[PDB]
Amino acid sequence: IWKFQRHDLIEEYHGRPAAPPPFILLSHLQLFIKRVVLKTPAKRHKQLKNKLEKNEEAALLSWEIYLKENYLQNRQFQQKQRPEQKIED
Amino acid sequence: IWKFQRHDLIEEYHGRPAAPPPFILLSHLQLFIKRVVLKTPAKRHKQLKNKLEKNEEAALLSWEIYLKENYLQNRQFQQKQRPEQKIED
Repeated sequence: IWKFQRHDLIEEYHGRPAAPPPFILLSHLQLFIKRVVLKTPAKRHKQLKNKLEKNEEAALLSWEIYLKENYLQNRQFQQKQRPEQKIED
Repeated sequence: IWKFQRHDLIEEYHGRPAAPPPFILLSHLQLFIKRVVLKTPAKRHKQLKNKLEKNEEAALLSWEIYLKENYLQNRQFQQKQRPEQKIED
């Protein structure tokens, strides 16, 4: 639960500028003077959310399918090593 | 034990009128003036004790036998799935 709760602190504290709370009041206005120039919420997406290039995605997804079939042969072998399967055998 | 003890509080507190203990003294006499008119203890049975109509009882007991044979085939199957039966097999 604390492992699950641990992410909720970091999403608050990452996507937030490094100003101290005496200096966080300036950044409260920094996004308002921006909307005297801007008009649409299209500033930035400082989320985790890592988009990938096309030639790297197939450079990862080919690697992961190869690791899936390596895993699936283990559970298929670990099922055969369970002795209650062998009595059924 | 507390699950078993839990019913003994409710049988006391259900079959008893809703008068507060300043007003429970009136209901102490309400059943006595009744026996200046009545003579036999045949007032009411405010117990759990739900009697059923005849066409609803067969509307329940046909449903329960069907659920019994559904249960009995499970334990007969769960006995066969126990591995110590399979070594006897």
